[PDB]
Amino acid sequence: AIKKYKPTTNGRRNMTSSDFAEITTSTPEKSLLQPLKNNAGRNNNGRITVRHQGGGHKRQYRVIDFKRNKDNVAAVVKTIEYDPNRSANIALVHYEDGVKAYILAPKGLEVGMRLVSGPEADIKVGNALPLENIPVGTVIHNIEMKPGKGGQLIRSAGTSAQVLGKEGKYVLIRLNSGEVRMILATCRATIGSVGNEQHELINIGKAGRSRWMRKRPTVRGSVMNPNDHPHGGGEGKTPIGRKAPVSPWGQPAIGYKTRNKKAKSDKLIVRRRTK
Amino acid sequence: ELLDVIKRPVITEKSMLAMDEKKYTFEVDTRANKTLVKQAVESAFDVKVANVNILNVRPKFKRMGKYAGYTKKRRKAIVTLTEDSKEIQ
Amino acid sequence: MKRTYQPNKRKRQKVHGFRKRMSTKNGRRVLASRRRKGRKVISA
RNA sequence: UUGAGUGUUUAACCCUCUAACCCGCACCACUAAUCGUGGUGGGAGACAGUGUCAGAUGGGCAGUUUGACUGG
RNA sequence: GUAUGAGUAGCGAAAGACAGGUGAGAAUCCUGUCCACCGUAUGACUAAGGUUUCCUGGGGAAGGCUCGUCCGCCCAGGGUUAGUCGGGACCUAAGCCGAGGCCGAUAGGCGUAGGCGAUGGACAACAGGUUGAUAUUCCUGUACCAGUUGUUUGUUUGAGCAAUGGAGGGACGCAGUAGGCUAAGGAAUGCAUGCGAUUGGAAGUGCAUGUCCAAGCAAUGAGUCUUGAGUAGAGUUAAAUGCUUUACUCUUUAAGGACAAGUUGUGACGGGGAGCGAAAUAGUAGCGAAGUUCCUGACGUCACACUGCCAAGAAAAGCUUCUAGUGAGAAAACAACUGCCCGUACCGUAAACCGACACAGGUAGUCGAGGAGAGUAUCCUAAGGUGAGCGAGCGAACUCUCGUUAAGGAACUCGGCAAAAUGACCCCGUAACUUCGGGAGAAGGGGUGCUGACUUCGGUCAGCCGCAGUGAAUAGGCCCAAGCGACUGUUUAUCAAAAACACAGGUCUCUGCAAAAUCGUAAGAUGAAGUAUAGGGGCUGACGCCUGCCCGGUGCUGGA
Repeated sequence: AIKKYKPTTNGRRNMTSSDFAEITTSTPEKSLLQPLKNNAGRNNNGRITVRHQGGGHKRQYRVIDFKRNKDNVAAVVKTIEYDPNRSANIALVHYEDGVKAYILAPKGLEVGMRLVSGPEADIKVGNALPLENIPVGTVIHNIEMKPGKGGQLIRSAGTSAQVLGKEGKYVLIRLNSGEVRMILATCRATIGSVGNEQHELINIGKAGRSRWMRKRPTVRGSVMNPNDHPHGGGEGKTPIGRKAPVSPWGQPAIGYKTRNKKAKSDKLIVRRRTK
Repeated sequence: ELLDVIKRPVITEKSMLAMDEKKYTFEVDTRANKTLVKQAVESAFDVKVANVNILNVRPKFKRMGKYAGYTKKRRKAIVTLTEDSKEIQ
Repeated sequence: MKRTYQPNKRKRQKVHGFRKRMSTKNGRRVLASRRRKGRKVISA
């Protein structure tokens, strides 16, 4: 649930947080962590290519199985854990050979289930199958877009897609955001929707907590000088003395579309709905 | 090369006191070992050696006649004996 | 009241020394222009 | 660069194929390797990318111009 | 090159005085005595940095804001000692370099294998003595680590050794209290000496001084952490008796296993120790008493051990196992031998570093005592350091820094600017308003020293003295109203700290992943080891109530 703080300081008045009640341990598996660095938005060359990033808390990377390739061997669920790198929770899983792995935690996963990962698997939450073998109207997450590469699509906290129909060598899916699309019928996905979903309702509360997450502050274009922004300059507060407010590099900012007009995937997109 | 290694003895007031505990001071070559000096001394006098000690000495700024520059570098080794003696004067 | 020059031995050799001047093509332009003038010290 | 077949209309157009071209897909060898090169599948395909020419748009950026008389 | 201003400004925070030495010459150098200053530092140790400034014997032309017999200055000689400390012959982070490679008018840009690179990991010695100048380096005593020589059975493997392979391990955040030990501190038992010449004191209750010790080895140990076994199977690229794991069965205050500050012996018939003190130039050589009890007690160490939280907290080698394995026969006794290169002086809250200066500035880390105190605050002091590189007189105007002031009390000035006033602890009390937390130390008042008695305990009663009892130093003035910005934060190094910027929250829009966006000719990158509850761009700016009318014009989107 969402936890509400009492207003004991001015920096506390309207903050909320997670209860962390689906999490069952706080000590990760040692053989599945690697280091990370916090690039802070800088390049190959040492230059800022993305503004407003840098300098929070240190993190170790957990390796996830986005492929789901170990078939005809059940895996038991041992823990539901905290990941610093994503917004979903994560599950430690014991295969019977004794391989260990991490997995994205779907909605309603209990410690103790036994998941299966092939074409003859059942339709239960957690199970992963090729899209050919999934009926019409099942809620789905963690979708491959190329055979054998790993799920890419429905991965963040509380998201889901749905199966609409089949044809020759393609399956129709309605994704999160409402776009309709085609995906190869030999790709995989796992049954369920992603888990921790109150995540959306958290109120950060003060300027220090979003500094703990690795975000640096943002200055508005219109309190700059005319050599920094197209919006800078003028005596006093000023309006947008232009048509169409723009980015620091020109490029209009309300309603102007920026995807590639000769995209090699415009064959597969039915019914653009939201971007 | 065992005969270019030892250069000469040091004869100062701090080194006369060492000759009374069976210790001898020599300016040795730069690029010489503790072990190489030990071999050379055992070869050139027929003694038995316990324990060479070794130091480096920095050059000194000097200034004679509106022309200044440094003296040489130096290497000083102090050789201790078990029981025998060398007579230098 | 902290002034600009704060001495350090490693930095002076790593930014201005002989090997740093030898590793670029413009460092060797510097070394040749100093040898052509008669400098007694061509590289820090 | 760039190939092949059918059909629909007055040449153009909608298509289908697979061998070029592409792959920030998988497995294999050089091999200590998430680079690279070869090999086999899969995907995509005469499209895309790249060269020469042409029409738009373009203070994002550049070089300049913005007269004289005059009880100042 | 030389004048004028002119023998004028200044001589860079601070306590000295006298006696005697030396000498051509002394306020300024030496020796003494008393006085004064710092003491969470102006004391002790060290990493940078400097680079001979360090010690001894001479000197006085220049440097030293005066002087100089003196010196961090000048001349001559001399000083730095390591198997164990810090670095290399060990490991890796960021970043850097990169055989082949990929890109590109040239020059060149990037990057794979593999390397370099500590500010981190790993890693065997202590206590005392000694010089004019070095000491975990020399010496004394007693150790430890890695090797070498000698004297004390089928390389199949049941001897031994064993991987560039399989595994285990190393291996990690912030806050908060509690416990245990030791360092450090205080007051009285033991010592040793000696009795006041200004009124008084031979002392169970009187003055001054002192009141202990290592590494290693052996014994144990305040305590802390962790369940353990059996069978049937997966697996671990070949093999494993090693490791991971699924299912079942017994087991749980238990048993087993692991780690542990310290303490007591030995080391030690040794060392140090108040003082005593020579044969000569020596407080010198040398000779030495005593080692107690009680109170207080560390964020030092056990130890990031335990608890709680969210923002979720390096890598690699040494190390330890298991086999695969070219593969006579090496285990452990004693003895005696071997063990390389670089640094090591001295300054280091400073006259030796950064500031052109012997400059009122700046400089990482450890140690940092007593009384009264919560304290590293405050005042006075201990161990230690210092009297600060121009002086002697006088005691005018004026300028600066300080102390006091009759009567009045903001009449001053742009403005109570600047001063004065409040200030500690204990007790009583305390409004409107409010987001229910606050407002609040609201406001306003009272107590405080010393002796005796009782003290249930914490205090209360009786008495005494002064103008005054937190008798010094240190420590909120408050109240009633209105504008701006919710708030903590940030800003014009060097005339502007704010009503400006940011902010949590709102809303519009772009983006289906080789994402949009940005660096770049490209290769390659960030975004992101992310995937629409995600990432970019514009405006507004907690929270409460709300956010009207217009699509003609201009942009944007869709059309045909």
